[PDB]
Amino acid sequence: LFKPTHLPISKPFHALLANILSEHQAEVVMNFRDSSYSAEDGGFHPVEIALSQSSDGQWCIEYITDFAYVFPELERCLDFDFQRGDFFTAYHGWNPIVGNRDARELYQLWESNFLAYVATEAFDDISLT
Repeated sequence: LFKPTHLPISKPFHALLANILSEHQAEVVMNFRDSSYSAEDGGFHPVEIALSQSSDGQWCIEYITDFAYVFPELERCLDFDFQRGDFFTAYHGWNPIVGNRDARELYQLWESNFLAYVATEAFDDISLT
């Protein structure tokens, strides 16, 4: 139903995505928010994920962005941009994803964390647009 990218996106992550699509279905942007998250209380970083519906029928993950407070505003914190083939961190800057090992480990850790947060209902506000 989703395929494919150069990062090891998990079956559980596809299942989360798949679930939220059809839950709403009965080009798309998902937002995950912890309404309590503040600049010096902490909480869980908001996450945005973008998907578009392919020509052949199956969905494509466009990008994944995790935002955090950095006078504080929300800045991209981690970004995995599949459309463009780049990832971002405030430390790493922009680097290509393909055969890149920092990208892989960073993504696996990010995704394991995010899936834990979701499964324990860390986000009181999940919207689809």
